[PDB]
Amino acid sequence: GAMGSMERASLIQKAKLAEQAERYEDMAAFMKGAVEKGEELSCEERNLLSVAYKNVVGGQRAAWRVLSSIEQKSNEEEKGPEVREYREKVETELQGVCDTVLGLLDSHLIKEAGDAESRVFYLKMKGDYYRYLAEVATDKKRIIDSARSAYQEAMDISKKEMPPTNPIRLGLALNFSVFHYEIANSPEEAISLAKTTFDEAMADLHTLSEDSYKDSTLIMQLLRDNLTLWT
Amino acid sequence: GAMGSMERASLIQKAKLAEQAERYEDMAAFMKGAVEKGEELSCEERNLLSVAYKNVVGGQRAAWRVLSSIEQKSNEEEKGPEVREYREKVETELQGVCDTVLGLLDSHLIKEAGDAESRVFYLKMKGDYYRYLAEVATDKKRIIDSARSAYQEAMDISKKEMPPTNPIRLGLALNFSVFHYEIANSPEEAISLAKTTFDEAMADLHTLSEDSYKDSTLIMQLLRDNLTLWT
Ligand SMILES: C=CC(C)(C)OC[C@H]1O[C@H](O[C@@H]2C3=C([C@H](C)CNC(=O)C4CC4)C[C@H](O)[C@]3(C)/C=C3/[C@@H](COC)CC[C@H]3[C@@H](C)[C@H]2O)[C@H](O)[C@@H](O)[C@@H]1O
Ligand SMILES: C=CC(C)(C)OC[C@H]1O[C@H](O[C@@H]2C3=C([C@H](C)CNC(=O)C4CC4)C[C@H](O)[C@]3(C)/C=C3/[C@@H](COC)CC[C@H]3[C@@H](C)[C@H]2O)[C@H](O)[C@@H](O)[C@@H]1O
Ligand SMILES: [Cl-]
Ligand SMILES: [Cl-]
Ligand code: NA
Ligand code: NA
Ligand code: NA
Ligand code: NA
Repeated sequence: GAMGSMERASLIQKAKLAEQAERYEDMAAFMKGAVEKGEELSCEERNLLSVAYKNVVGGQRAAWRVLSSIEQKSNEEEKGPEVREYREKVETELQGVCDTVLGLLDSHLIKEAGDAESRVFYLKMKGDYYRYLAEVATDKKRIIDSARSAYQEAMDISKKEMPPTNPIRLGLALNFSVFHYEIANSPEEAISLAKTTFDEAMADLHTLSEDSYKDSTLIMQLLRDNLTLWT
Repeated sequence: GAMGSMERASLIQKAKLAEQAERYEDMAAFMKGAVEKGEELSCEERNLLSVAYKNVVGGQRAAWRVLSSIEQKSNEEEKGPEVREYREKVETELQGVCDTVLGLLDSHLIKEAGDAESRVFYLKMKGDYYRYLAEVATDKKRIIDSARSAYQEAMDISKKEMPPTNPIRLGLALNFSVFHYEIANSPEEAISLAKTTFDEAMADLHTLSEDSYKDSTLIMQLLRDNLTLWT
């Protein structure tokens, strides 16, 4: 790989610089290089990995949605193949990034993660990137099943090993509920998961750390925001 | 080039789609392909070209400024070569984009542009991209002279052939005044140019078209904003 000649510590340092400069493609490349050094990632390093790729795919998803919207309208004046072609171009790029992330998770990170915090983190990521693949799929069924199984394994571990207000547990439940509502045609499951997650976190807030209070209350607010939209 | 197999009209269509999707790197590549078909660009097509590359280089400049700021602080604890290396990486990418734009202007567009509107537009772009090169240069003098000479030729034509409220004339004067203030160590020239430009546009506003009123009043407001900051 192009990062093979750079020190692991230098890759981490440059990932943090790329984050400050909002250079997320660079940031992802540095963190991919770090993962490929073969050592486990720390808590801080996992966050760098997830933020980098979340921002890269987030821009691709937003662009794909704009183009798909134009395409669907155009099939409601004929203007030729260009809209479809360019949507397909963005879609292929998006799929390539998802495949890259899923490859890192499957080749390096999930196998070696034993602590609940790392294992749930990586399984959530796996569910997230299969979900992004599902959004553009038309073996959609197989991709949806892959996302569900990854989220479900993460859920089983998080409920057994983490308190209800743990930010990773909360963010996993948020995204799994969105999967149910938006992807899997299961709005009732989505609502039930979001409500039980929120309610159980409320009663646990008297154990929540000052250092994670900001993250967890934010995610709790996103759960409430979705419940208000869905009900 | 990679766009050589695509119809000119398809490249223009996809540039407009890329703009709607905020995919400016794609947008620039499509417009570069269009320019390389060898035909002159229309007014609308020139705007697509300039917006695409302005957004690409704008993100590079913002990232370069963040990294340079970190670098300059670090030379006020030693942390090794990484900040300099990554700043150099972004800088080289930025210079490559500027060189690409300047190459398109010099190989295709400036020679064939005879109408005042196209010729002033392209000469302004030439000044702009030399200015972006000057911001990171440490043959800085030669680059600064190249920007000044391009802006000056554009200024001479615009005052001879365009009314004072023409948006291209106004935007050229805005950017040349910023060049004087920020690049060329000539704040008094910057202030004088901005003030005479603003004053002469005010007295011409009774000829300004309804269709260009929005563009010109916007640029006039930017001139006033700079005058307020500078005085
Ligand atoms: C490594 C350095 C950097 C700067 C990149 O870290 C970024 C953040 O990383 C931790 O937050 C993570 C985190 C957040 C929280 C919600 C950000 N909170 C706020 O906006 C509060 C208002 C102030 C969103 C991210 O996408 C990130 C890394 C991702 C996930 C997500 C990861 O699923 C695989 C599960 C939940 C959340 C969990 C993992 C959260 O714990 C820190 O705690 C935060 O301070 C910090 O901003
Ligand atoms: C081709 C399609 C697209 C959508 C890309 O066009 C974009 C714009 O292109 C023309 O505006 C150009 C223009 C603008 C104006 C100021 C945008 N105005 C507003 O925000 C008003 C509040 C509503 C900034 C750009 O960077 C662009 C293309 C660039 C320049 C600049 C080019 O130096 C080489 C000189 C001035 C300005 C001149 C050239 C202006 O005329 C239109 O008139 C605008 O409607 C339109 O938004
Ligand atoms: Cl395409
Ligand atoms: Cl680097
Ligand atoms: Na090493
Ligand atoms: Na077409
Ligand atoms: Na043709
Ligand atoms: Na270092």
